[PDB]
Amino acid sequence: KRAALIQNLRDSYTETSSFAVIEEWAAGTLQEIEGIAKAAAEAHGVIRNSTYGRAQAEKSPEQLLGVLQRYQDLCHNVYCQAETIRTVIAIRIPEHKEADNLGVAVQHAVLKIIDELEIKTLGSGEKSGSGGAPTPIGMYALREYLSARSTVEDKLLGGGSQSPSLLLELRQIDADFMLKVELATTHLSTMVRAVINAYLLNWKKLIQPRTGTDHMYS
Amino acid sequence: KRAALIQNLRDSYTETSSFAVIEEWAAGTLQEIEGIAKAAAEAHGVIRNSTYGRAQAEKSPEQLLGVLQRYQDLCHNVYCQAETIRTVIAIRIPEHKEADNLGVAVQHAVLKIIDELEIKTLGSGEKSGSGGAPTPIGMYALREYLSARSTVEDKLLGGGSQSPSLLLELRQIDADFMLKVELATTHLSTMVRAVINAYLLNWKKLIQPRTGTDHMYS
Amino acid sequence: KRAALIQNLRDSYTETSSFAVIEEWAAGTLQEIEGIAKAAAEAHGVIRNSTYGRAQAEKSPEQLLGVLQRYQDLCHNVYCQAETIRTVIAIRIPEHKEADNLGVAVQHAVLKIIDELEIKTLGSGEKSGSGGAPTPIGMYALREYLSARSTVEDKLLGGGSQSPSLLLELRQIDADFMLKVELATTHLSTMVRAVINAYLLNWKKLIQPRTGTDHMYS
Amino acid sequence: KRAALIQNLRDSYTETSSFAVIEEWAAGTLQEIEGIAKAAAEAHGVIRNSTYGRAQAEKSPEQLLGVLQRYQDLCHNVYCQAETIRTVIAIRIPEHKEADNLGVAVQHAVLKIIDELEIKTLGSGEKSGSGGAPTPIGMYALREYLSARSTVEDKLLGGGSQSPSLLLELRQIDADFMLKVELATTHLSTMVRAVINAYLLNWKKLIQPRTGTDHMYS
Amino acid sequence: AYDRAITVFSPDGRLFQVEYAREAVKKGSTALGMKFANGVLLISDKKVRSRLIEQNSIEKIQLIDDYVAAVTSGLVADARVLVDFARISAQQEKVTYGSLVNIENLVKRVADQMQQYTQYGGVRPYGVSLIFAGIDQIGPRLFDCDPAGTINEYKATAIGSGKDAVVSFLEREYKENLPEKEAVTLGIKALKSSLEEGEELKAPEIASITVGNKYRIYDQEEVKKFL
Amino acid sequence: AYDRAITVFSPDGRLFQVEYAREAVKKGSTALGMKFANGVLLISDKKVRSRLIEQNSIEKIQLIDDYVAAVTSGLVADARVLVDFARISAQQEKVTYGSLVNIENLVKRVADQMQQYTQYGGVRPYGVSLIFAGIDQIGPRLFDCDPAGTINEYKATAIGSGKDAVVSFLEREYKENLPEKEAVTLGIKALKSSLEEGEELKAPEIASITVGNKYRIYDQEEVKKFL
Amino acid sequence: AYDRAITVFSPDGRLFQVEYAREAVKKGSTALGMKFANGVLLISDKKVRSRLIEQNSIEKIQLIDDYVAAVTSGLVADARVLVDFARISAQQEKVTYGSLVNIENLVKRVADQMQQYTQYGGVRPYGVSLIFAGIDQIGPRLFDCDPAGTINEYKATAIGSGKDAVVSFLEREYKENLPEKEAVTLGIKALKSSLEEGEELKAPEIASITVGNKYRIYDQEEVKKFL
Amino acid sequence: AYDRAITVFSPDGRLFQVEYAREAVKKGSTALGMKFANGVLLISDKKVRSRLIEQNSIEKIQLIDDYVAAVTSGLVADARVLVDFARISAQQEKVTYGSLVNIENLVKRVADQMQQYTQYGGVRPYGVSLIFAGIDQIGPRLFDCDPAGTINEYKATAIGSGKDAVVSFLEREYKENLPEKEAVTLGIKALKSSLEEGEELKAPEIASITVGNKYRIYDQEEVKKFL
Amino acid sequence: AYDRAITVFSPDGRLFQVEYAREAVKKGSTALGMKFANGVLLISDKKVRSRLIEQNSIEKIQLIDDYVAAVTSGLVADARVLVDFARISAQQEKVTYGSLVNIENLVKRVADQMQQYTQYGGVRPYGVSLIFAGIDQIGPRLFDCDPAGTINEYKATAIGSGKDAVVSFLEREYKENLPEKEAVTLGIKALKSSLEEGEELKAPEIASITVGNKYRIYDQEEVKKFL
Repeated sequence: KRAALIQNLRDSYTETSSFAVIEEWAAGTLQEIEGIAKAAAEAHGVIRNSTYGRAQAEKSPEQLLGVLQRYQDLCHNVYCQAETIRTVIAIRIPEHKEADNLGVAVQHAVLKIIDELEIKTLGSGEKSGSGGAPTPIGMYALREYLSARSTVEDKLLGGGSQSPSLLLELRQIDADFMLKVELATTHLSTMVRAVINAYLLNWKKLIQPRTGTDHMYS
Repeated sequence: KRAALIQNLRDSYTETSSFAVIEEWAAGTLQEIEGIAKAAAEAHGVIRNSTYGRAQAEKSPEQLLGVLQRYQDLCHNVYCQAETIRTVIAIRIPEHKEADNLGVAVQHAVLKIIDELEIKTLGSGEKSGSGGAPTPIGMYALREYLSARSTVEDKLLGGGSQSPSLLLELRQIDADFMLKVELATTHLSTMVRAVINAYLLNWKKLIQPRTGTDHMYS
Repeated sequence: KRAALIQNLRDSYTETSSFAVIEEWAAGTLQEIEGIAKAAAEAHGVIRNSTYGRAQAEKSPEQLLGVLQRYQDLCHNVYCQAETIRTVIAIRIPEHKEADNLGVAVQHAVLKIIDELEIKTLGSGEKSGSGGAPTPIGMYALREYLSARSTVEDKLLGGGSQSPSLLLELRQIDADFMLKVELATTHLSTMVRAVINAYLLNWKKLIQPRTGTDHMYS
Repeated sequence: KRAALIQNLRDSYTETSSFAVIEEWAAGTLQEIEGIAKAAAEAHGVIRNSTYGRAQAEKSPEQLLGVLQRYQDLCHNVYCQAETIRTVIAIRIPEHKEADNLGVAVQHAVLKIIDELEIKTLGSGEKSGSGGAPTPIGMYALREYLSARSTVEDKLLGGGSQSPSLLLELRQIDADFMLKVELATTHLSTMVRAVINAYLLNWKKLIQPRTGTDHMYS
Repeated sequence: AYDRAITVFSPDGRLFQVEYAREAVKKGSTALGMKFANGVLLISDKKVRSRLIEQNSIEKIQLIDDYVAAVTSGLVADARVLVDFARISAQQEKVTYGSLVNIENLVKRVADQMQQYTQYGGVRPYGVSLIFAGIDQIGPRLFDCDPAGTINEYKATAIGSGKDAVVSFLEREYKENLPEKEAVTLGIKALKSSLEEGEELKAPEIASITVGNKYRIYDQEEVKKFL
Repeated sequence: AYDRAITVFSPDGRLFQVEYAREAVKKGSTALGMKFANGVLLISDKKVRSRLIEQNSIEKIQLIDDYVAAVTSGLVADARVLVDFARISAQQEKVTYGSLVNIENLVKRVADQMQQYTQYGGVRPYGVSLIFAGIDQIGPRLFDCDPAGTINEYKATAIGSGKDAVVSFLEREYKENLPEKEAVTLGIKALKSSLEEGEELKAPEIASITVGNKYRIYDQEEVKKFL
Repeated sequence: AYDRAITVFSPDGRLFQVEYAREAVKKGSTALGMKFANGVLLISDKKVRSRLIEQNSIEKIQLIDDYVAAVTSGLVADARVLVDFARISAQQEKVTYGSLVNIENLVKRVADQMQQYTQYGGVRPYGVSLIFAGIDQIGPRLFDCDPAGTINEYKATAIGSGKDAVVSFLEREYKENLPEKEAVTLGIKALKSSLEEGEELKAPEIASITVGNKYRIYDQEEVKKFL
Repeated sequence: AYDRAITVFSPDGRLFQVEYAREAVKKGSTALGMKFANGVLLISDKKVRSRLIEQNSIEKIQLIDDYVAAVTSGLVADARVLVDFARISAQQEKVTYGSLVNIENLVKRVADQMQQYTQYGGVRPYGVSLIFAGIDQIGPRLFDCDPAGTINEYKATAIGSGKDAVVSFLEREYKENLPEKEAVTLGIKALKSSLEEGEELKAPEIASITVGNKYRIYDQEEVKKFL
Repeated sequence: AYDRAITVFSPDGRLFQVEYAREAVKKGSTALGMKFANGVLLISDKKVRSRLIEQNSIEKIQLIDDYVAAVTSGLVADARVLVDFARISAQQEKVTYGSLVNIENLVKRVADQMQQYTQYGGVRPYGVSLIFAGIDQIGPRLFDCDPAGTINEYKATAIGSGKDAVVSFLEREYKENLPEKEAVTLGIKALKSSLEEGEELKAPEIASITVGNKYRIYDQEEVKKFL
């Protein structure tokens, strides 16, 4: 039975599921993002005050790995949580029609910023579009850091490179990746707060995008 | 005979064929996707708790290969199933006209999201467009993983690389590819649910996109 | 004589030429595509059940080459056949005018999907556009397979690579290329069926895109 | 309670937060940008007057690193400050509607130039779009410099390269990166001044994008 | 945009704005009429919709005169205006000739009024269908009339959301010259056949007229005896 | 958009909205007329469409007076209005002169009414074609008349979906001065030749008039003798 | 853009511009009416809005005559124009017949004026709903009337922002034939049930009429006894 | 879009919609007129188009009175309406003054009617050109008149598809004061010179008038003697 | 584009073009009126704007008759036309009844004129607000009236740019029944409170009327005594 299928879908992803996410985002999530920001800034200070020798090419700093893993874990949760909100909207997009789409427009509007959050802000995709990647650092931050660093580690270790700038670059990779987390976290906060607002102002139409009073017809 | 040719096409790919797919998607498929998500998250935990040495460059973890092969098998089925729905719609796109296209618009609307599912979500294409690849991981996941890993395996095995970060990267490849399957499966679920809804709300026009009452003409 | 030149063109590529192609597509071609699909799926099973050693880098599996050559031969025929239909339409595109283009629009509409079939579905072009290549595998499938495989064969044979994942990748090349033929064939079938329908519903206007009754003028 | 959630967001990022930023930009920030420009121009003179030998490939000039680190620190602050303004606007984007959007248009208009400041002018993103990177130098300037320089350092140090032009290029890297900071700072100044103007002229609608007098209804 | 103006034909010779007016009619609750032995009847479902409404007031069957009645479906306000036109038009004929010889002509005048509103820009069509039933000098008559101004005479027909259910049921079960009580039963059955099962038919309106008599409206308790 | 307004010429000097009105005519069922020995006749196919309709009522041949008839094809409501205009126009001429000397002028008045609606913005054309046939002081006459207000006199012609089938058949088989029964047979044949084979022609309408007589409408049983 | 012109139907048979007129009505403050034992009453909330306004002047209940009153909600200027129309229309009936036998017909004339403005391009609809209550020869009457020209008779109803709160409350608590004082209390309760809690109901307007009497407007102090 | 409204000038001072009306004229079959010795004549090609048409009926030369005739080319319905205007206008002048002294003024009145329809929005131009030829008190006259209301007097001219062929041929071969039979021959030659070779000229219409006589229409057999 | 036509409702039931007319009013200089002990007054700021203007001429307070005055704010030409309407309308009432019993009805007639121009396409609203103050048989009256046709009676109110400053000030400081001189002082204070500080109030217009008298316009020197 077709109505029953639709009904099962909608019963299992209700407005409470999406509200649950928004409540968490307003409380726990923005706090965690804040903490990651402070972890990252603190690590950036440590590195700024360091002089790097060949010793630094022989160990991967665990402070930086920790900050990066912590950010990847947050981005992971926000993505899974975003997809709950998307499911709640997408499964209520009504029958396609050339009119009575004022609510449908609200639905596509909010789905669009949640897509921008996942694709663009979280950098979740395998390959970014011709829009580029506007976020300072993506989901796969740890991987980006370890690739950038290992290339420079190789050249330094080997007879190692005698490039004075290559040594300073190893340090700059450490510095910049903590900077990128500070920046990325602010950016993510703005976006999360924007979606909190967009959802709470629009939720009624997100769930019921049409109501048609046939008082006029008998 | 031309009507007979059209009729054969349509008799062999009926609304029951497309409904059969949608029923499966609502039941079995979303469960399978869920299991794959849990398999992948479990593997991610195992790896997160590991310290990697050169030993790990000498064997390809079978737990990860299993999760990836299992996802590729699901993606394979969903693609073949999607193409059934496309055939059901595409062979009922009516005579081209500059008007009476309200149903045609529903047909193109639903075909568009099924294309987005196959090209974009499933990553089925040989080369992705300037849109990029917004899915975290594509159909050819096993291939992506093995290429990424074997490059790092080579550098580590050879005198192998002395890069500390290169070793940690091998681990991050293992970690990230499981993460990518958790993320990709959530994403695929939203999309599959969206198509379940789109189809069940629109199917009547998908099959009969025009009905023209000549009560007005004699 | 100018009318004579147009007439020769149109006499040599008539609506029977295009109908001949569509009859073939409805019968023989879709059956052949089906067979290729079943050949490919069978090969994929054989490979899935295999453990690969260095022995496999020393011979190119003839079962796979056969399936790929058989697909390339079908794609070749469909392309030549598609171009017949294009010629039949293109040489009847009438005098350019800012009005009376209802039939012309039908012509461009159907030409567009036949272009999509050739460029996009068959992957017939030398370089794909910023749309990407949405088909799982192109015309030049044999070439793609052999390049992919030979690179891995080289690294394995040489002292050969000691990468465990590189060995499994050789196997995944064989697996994936058979998968890609299963997927490509379903996709090609949908498209071929779509064009069968589009042509049979629109052929009258494809041949005579204008008819102008001057009952109104004396 | 939903109103309470929206109210907490808006209470914590008020118009004073955004005004605080604009006051700073008008006073301190433009001065700091000026100083950086003068630091960079001075360093550019020193380099213009130098003849480079192999000695210069053996040390990274600390004058240039200092100028670059100083610019990166300013860019960092401007980005964090820009995001305050964005949060202030974004969380007051009202309920989506097809009309009464004169203020909404002001909001999107000013958000757009703040996005252009962060993505485009500050070069904050991981990968720039098909628009290119119109700024002469990005946030990650130190990194760009050290990569460009270390490649040339390697070739010169090793038997080092005998290329006379390669040696002059090392100098041109030093010269050009100080040029790029002079140019980037002028460019950033124009943009910051533009945002000061845009904000101060539009702030009332940024905060209250709608006011609806129901004097007309009873 | 062959779609937005009553005066624009589509390239296939369609008036989509008139066809859209016709969709308005589908939102109305089902009504039907059928000829029987020496008579004709009307039954209308009433989407009953709150105990705070006055029932014995606003209702779909309307007498045009003592010998002719109408049911409507679609936009209510439009319907009202058309029933008033019908009534005035009927009296004009009666004043001119002393009686109403052929109900067809009353219906045509209403249909013409409706056709006008499908041909001159500056107006929209009426979103209404009507069934007219009565006795005249030809005999018992049953017409419908739609937003296009299209007229047809029937043995039985329906209008409203449940039109197709009620029409195919009557196509199967209908017989000419039933006695009144069997006609009504057949009608109630047909109407029921158009409801979503697990949905009960509440008391409908029923009016009948037989040759040599005036119309009678069945009261609620007479109707229940058929439920 | 040379396409959307009755008052806009295309750059080739076409009025597409008028041409679209003409497509409305193609959706009507086929009708035809032919002159024969001292007479003229009309045959109309009737898309018969449910046993619940009243057949002996709504039908396409309409008498304009005792000596002149019309068939129409296209939008029904439009057709009705134009047939009424034809009737009133005929009586105006009769009152002015005492008789209708040349049927051509009646047709012109209807055609002029139609041409108007192809020249002033604010109205759409009538989506109707008519054939007119009758006897006047010139003799037996047969005209058609389309949405553009275009008139022609014929020996034989058709209107509706099957126009071209019926016209080419008559171009092949038609002869002048047939007796009535042979003319009717030829007509039935021509009409049949326009159907999808494996599709039976049900009872059509037939009307004829011969010099010095009034029109007669063939009843169903007289028609069947030709089926 | 099925959305921008009173004369355009949407493909589903909707008149969105009429539906938008209806949103204008929702911005008005709530008013209600109910029938009680041998009578009918009206209560209107007044969005009181500054001490500089003259209260005893501009107010929502308006007498149409001594036996008939109206409350409106929506655009104030539109409401004024419609109330004047109602008044003139009432007197026209009184002059023609000597009295106003059925209040329903007054309401219909107002509703017809409103329906007109939903069918001819060049005008917008009135953004107003009205409740009419009074005594006539049938008894105590209570109608509402919306921008579409839609009429209904009620035992109790409301209009304005708090419509739905007030209607569901009355659906629960309403009983027929209450004495006047209980009716008024029930009404005040219902009105209060529609306010944002922590929001006090200020003095509303109340008017009542019982069979064989004229309307009386409660003065402020009589009203406070119910607050 | 300087192209879509009769009332819009292009930036070069053109009225394209009028120019498009003019393209309608080119779709008509060719007709021509020429002055000869004490007379003027008209010849019209007839796109003969089926044996089922009545030939002796619908035809392009039309008498305006006994001394003045017209041929038209372009939209047929438009032409008919303009020929009727010409006829009525002629009789108005005759009733006012007793006669028609200067045919130029009849033409001007028709041309003015046409110019109007190129200046006021809400109408389209007539897609017709006319040639007028007759005898008046000045002598034998020959005018043409186009959709713009432009008039010219000629010794010889043509209208329709073959205009340019027929006009250049006449520019070469034409001589003043030919006897009638030579004039007709020259005309038939000119007309033939506009056909696609391997295309035979079928029987055209010919009418002539000479000073002190009425118009005569050549019958088919008299025409064939020139073919 | 719910924004461009007086006849279009937005989806929320708004008439933005009317709301925009209301922004025109805000560009006018502030004026205000208040009731006091047995009387009412008007004060108008005058944006004085060059010594080359004649001051004692063009000015914002205008007598409608001896007992009723108006100030306007917004488009000047619109205001002039409305004041003339007010004057004529006043005299019509005086001629019909012999006097003007209730000033409210004059104001309603002006407000109705304004509401019309918010409902029929083809016109724009008046970009004006008016305050009317006078004595009638009810007592001293003070109304305002805006582009929408909305009316309210006040104890004190203002119009123009400084409306909100002047209204909140009066909401704080206003008291009923002040003697005239204290009323004027309060008014001058209120007006001053709306200026940009470091901006001096130049001589405004002041007019007053007390029960049993005619209006008096304060001359400049009487006004300065309050500055």
